[PDB]
Amino acid sequence: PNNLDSNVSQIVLKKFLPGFMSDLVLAKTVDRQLLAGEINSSTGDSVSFKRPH
Amino acid sequence: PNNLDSNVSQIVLKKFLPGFMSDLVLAKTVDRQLLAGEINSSTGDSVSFKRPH
Repeated sequence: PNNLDSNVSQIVLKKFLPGFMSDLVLAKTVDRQLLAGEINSSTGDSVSFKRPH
Repeated sequence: PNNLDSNVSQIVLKKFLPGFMSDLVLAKTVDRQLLAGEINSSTGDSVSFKRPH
């Protein structure tokens, strides 16, 4: 009987399978444009808006 | 009593009756691109891919 398996090597191909993933729906729908760029270096770490009368 | 059976011959026409079939839907819809060509004579009897992190 032949024994060949030291002739060859155990190969890990360079490819990845797919992972799982998740949906981002809250981010898209909350308010975006109102707080954009408002907290910056002149502001310190918070800022405020006005409640109605 | 005429005896005519040597006058004619037993014919088998050249046509076949239709036979039963089956369909291949699993081979069509699993993956092929990935594993194609990857087991060859440098490989031995098996090959490995990479789980994502």
